[PDB]
Amino acid sequence: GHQQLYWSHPRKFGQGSRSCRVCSNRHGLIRKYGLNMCRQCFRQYAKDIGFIKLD
Amino acid sequence: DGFDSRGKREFDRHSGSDRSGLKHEDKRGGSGSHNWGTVKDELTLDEWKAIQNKD
Amino acid sequence: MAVQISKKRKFVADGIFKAELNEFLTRELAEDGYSGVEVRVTPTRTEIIILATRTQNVLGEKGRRIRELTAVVQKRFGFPEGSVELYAEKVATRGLCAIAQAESLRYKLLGGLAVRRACYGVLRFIMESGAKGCEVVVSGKLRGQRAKSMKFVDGLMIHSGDPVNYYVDTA
Amino acid sequence: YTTPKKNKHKRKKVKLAVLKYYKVDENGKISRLRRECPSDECGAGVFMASHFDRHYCGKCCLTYCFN
Amino acid sequence: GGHVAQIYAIRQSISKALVAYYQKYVDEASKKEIKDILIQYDRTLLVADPRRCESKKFGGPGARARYQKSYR
Amino acid sequence: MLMPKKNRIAIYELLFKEGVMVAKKDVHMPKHPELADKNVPNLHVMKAMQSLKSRGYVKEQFAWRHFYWYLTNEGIQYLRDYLHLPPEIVPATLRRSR
Amino acid sequence: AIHRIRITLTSRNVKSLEKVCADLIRGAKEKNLKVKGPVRMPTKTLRITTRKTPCGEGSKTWDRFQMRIHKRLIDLHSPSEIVKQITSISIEPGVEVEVTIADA
RNA sequence: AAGGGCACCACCAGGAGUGGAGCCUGCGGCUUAAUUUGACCAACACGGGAAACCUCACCCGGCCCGGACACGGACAGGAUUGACAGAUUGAUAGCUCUUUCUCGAUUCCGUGGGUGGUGGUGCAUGGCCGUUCUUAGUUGGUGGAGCGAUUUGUCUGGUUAAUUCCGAUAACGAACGAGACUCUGGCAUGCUAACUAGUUACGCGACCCCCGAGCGGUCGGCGUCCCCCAACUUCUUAGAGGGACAAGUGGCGUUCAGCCACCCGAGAUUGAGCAAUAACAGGUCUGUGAUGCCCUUAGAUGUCCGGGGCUGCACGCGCGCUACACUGACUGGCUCAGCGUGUGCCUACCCUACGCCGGCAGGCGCGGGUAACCCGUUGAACCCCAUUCGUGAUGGGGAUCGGGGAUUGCAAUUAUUCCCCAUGAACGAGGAAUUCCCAGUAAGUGCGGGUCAUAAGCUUGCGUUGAUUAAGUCCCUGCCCUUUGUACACACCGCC
Ligand SMILES: [Mg+2]
Ligand SMILES: [Mg+2]
Repeated sequence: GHQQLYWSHPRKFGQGSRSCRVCSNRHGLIRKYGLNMCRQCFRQYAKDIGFIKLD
Repeated sequence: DGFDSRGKREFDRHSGSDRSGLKHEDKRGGSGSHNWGTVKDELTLDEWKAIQNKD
Repeated sequence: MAVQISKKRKFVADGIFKAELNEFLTRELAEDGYSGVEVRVTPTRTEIIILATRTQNVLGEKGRRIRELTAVVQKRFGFPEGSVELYAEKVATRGLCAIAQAESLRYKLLGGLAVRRACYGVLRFIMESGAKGCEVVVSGKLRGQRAKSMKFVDGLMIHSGDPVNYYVDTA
Repeated sequence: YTTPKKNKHKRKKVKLAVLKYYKVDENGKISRLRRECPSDECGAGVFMASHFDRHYCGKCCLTYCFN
Repeated sequence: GGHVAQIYAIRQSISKALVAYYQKYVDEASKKEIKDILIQYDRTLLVADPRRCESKKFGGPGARARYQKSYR
Repeated sequence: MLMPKKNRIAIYELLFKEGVMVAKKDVHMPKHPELADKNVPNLHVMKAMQSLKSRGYVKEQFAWRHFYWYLTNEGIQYLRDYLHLPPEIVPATLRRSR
Repeated sequence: AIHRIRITLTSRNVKSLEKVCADLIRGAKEKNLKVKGPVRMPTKTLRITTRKTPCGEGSKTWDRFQMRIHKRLIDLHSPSEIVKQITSISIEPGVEVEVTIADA
């Protein structure tokens, strides 16, 4: 809570610096093509984004 | 005693809840609101600041 | 250019924007007969078209809600003033919009209509508006612990192949 | 649970009365017994605190100590 | 391709190129009297092998091979 | 909870310049994306507008990771008697060139 | 001025891209401006392979998601100035354009 | 219980294997402060779960409220807010203490009421997914039988991948599923085109030649949209098309549905995606600002920070990698790919050409590329050609362990990774058992992507080399249908 150590731990990388852009989850994140999207969330919005199962 | 050492049931068809069973049972046959039906159911600020700081 | 972005990331970014815009509009205009959104993007400006059954409600008083929504999406997405637009359009044959029908079931079931009464009412409406077939499924728990699923189907229904993609509307 | 330590008591401020650390003598002669912060951001309003071996500004006018 | 595929491509392209050149510029009656030897020796000398490859599936290491399954 | 007065008036005057205001749900962002030159972070924007919402002056909607606070007619007059505005000055969404 | 322009067309669906390419070429031919036939870059295939299940249970069934990007280059060479000659883009949703100088 | 049918998640005939060894990893157990946790064909390289921090949910400690709002108190004569120096603490947490300043209605205390939770319940739920099942099954209308629920249609038989069709036929005509469909691969010297793909021809070149080749040979050398200063699309790419239908011939069959062979043909069965009625108290509340209820909520199960743990080992099991060698290992030379990635809102992190330094891991400056423009003609590996080794736990195998050098990161110890020099362990083809598999397949072999600040023994795809056996059956293992029995219908996990 004190400004010295409320956020002091560096998070410029690693699995904790990256969260899903939809639900802020930190597991199964897809960063390919800059998606930055949680995995189950991507399946939900797959057609909305434009991805289509062809084969 | 209904579980094994891990904690998985040895009888999934033997409902461990007294209120409900494996097969859903209609309350009052499906009558009343908030319930499945029956056959009977089937049938400007910036300019204001400008004048304020003008003088 | 280096300031520009690769085409693959550009099209991904557009799909993300469309999905978030549609999700936001769904959570916003759910009670206002939301149907869908269509966006036409040009490098000069972008147009947003909200398809909805009740434009009289999506539009605000003297257009208040449209100006309000186009402002809030401009602040969110960082668009310039003249590069963002917001139009509301009615949906013809609303009985053929699975999103709109699923919204009316939500309204009826929230009020407290019987599941059979509401589902058969919408079933007759969709067939009346003209469709080869339709199918509504309601699942969950009502007044009891054990959950049940009811299915109400009539007419023709396809499931397989490419034609399920552009013949059946699902919501 | 079952904390081996006991509950920690948070600080309670002394709730002292009005400042009254500068007076006037002989029908009015202003006299301050507290140092002044001269920094541009510190301003003239703040009064440097007095300690037994140092002086510390109310804001961060650093700390002037004598060795 | 690889070494063998480039070998077969070379020998097959030589046969096809000579046959086509012979067809375009001299009599095809005498094209037949060398084409018949070509087809009676190896049909692959003038017809490409249609088989290319098969896509891998997500159940095993290869297209048709599956991973080991264990019951106990 | 605690804000400097300059932060509170700056947040309110943006909420009255236009009836809407967005904020990414990130309490640790050093500054709000808008009005960052007022040196007030996204955290103070968050709690100030949840307190407006609890009092009913603002209606709140939440998309993926952003808030979409709106200004209500009830909250319009409350902002007038807080920021001392006469009954003529209106936000942009309420009136534009009319 | 003698100016040449390079109009590049990018889309996700081919029917719209072929339509906007067709009536742009027809517009150029109607304007007697010499034009190259639209050259097609190979389609960029954005392939993603996630898992169908949202948990760890299942038969390890993977879902394959495909996106296709189609890109076309159309070359215009007018002896006079060209921007004032052609001013209509005749675009449809889903496809974007970009204008570049042939020398740039 | 009987009868038919089908299937390399069944067998036959075989291939490669696993189970035997070392090691990586995941379970169980043991230990521990914690070794977080779900899952027991259809869990066990699974939660995209390759965790140093974060992740993190577990343990040991310590900050903060980020407890809205309403009411009542206190308060501009001060509600309250931060803090230098010392002690104090892991901490430069004013956390606490001495210490006085400063902050100025923003708070503080009490009473209600929020709020949050990777906390519980998947046996309260949604959604998604897995399986039965990707087998071939499923349901109306009219008509016939029935008092009726119901039945026939949906069947003895032939055929098919398929209730797929043909046929008998109280059924006739349909619908879903199957098929069809979309994508993909193979072919079009046919069309459209291309300095971000080129190919031929030609002009300068550079070398080999001169026995003379001379319109000689090689060039991934320079050029011909450097716009007047060549053409064309064969190769590359991608669009509209075409092309294949059991279509032609012979044979088998009720000579019908179809089956076998053969000619011409690129192809005479290319792989996928989608996928019915329903069931599984199947898995997920640890994907979500999906969610009911319960629990906690200021000494917090919230949130942040530090450290440890998730790796720990008498042992058992599962997916794997490397091997046991000469069909080989080492050394050198030669030489061929295609998927596909690449500079970021937050986000601080890109792919790499060239030169110089080092033996290497690497470092230092120049650039190119937001990309058919640069990496890149992706000079890949196996393989091929030569040399050494010579049946020896051997120059096989590289575990374990010592010393040293770098890179990534705030931090490398419980070794992150990589490199160098040393030790050289089991392992000499592996019991009972067991898995996968029919053509560019298995298998050998490397390469991208996902994970990623650092990272692959995993996975997802790609390409290279490239087979043995079989065109069958119900013996084993299952599953489906028909008949049959039933005191079951919450449906055998039944009833009793
Ligand atoms: Mg099909
Ligand atoms: Mg050694």
